[PDB]
Amino acid sequence: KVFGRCELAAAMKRHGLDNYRGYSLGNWVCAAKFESNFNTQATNRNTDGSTDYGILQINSRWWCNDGRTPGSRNLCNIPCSALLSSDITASVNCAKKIVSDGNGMNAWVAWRNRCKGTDVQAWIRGCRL
Ligand code: NA
Repeated sequence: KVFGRCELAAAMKRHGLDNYRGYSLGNWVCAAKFESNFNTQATNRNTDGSTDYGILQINSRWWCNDGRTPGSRNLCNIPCSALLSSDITASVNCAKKIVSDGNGMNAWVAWRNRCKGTDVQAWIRGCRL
């Protein structure tokens, strides 16, 4: 599913990401834009052989099982394919664990390089929330 910007902002808000660990909703929308272009089916192989999955590009090195990432963890206890659903529940619940693990949203390289220190409130401008 390719979400609209405001559609994804509303779904992320419903699932409790607005100000989760102090990150405003615009941070999450900005992260999803530059990770996946708001596409739940987005997949991208990493150099280490792991893959990133879904609207927040969650990494099989640590968070999910994709059956092909050796000596990796599954800290969200999910098949990586659950992260490609039209329903972002699994991605949001796993993202909450990730952002709680000490580095906050720096875990998302596109957030650190493209969203951090910017006017992220622009990402929810116009949206009925
Ligand atoms: Na894994």
